Amino acid sequence: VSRGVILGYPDGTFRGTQNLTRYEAAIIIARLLDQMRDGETPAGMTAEDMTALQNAIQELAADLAALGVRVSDLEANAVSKDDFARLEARIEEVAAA
Amino acid sequence: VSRGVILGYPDGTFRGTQNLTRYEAAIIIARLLDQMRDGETPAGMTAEDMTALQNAIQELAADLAALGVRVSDLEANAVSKDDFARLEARIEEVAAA
Repeated sequence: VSRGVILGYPDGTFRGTQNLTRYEAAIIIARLLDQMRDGETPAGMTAEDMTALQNAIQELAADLAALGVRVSDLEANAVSKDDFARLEARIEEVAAA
Repeated sequence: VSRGVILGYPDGTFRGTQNLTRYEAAIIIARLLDQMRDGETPAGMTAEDMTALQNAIQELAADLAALGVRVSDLEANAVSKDDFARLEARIEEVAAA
């Protein structure tokens, strides 16, 4: 009666083989899109393999390790703190001749 | 002989169109589930897009940055350490009138 197909399914109109917009002929039933689909669908997959790229645990460790306070109210904070002098450098010295 | 279908495939019993438990009629062959399936399957996809939400690198940076020692044996530790006085404040002072 009506292929209908709306969710997880779709339809429109068809007849003489000829071709179709971004569809043409090519038996490729769902493949007509499923192909380019899976092709694109491999996006996540792509990133995924890379996200993997083995390095299991190692990656995490590296990331964590690379972690610090690399930055700086720090400096500002670290630099500032450093900024010192050997405790009261001059002060200390002054405090006894 | 027997559609069987057990792994990546399934079956039970069918006949007069009428309907079916959580299946009813609706030609929707695999779609009978594949639809609701993909629908649900989009779960990961959903989180995924959000996990993405662009912010590539930025998110990581932000997360890392937001990293600290935000917490506290710290306090306990930081607070404690702070807790100080300007080195030997009173002590220092005492040490010369």
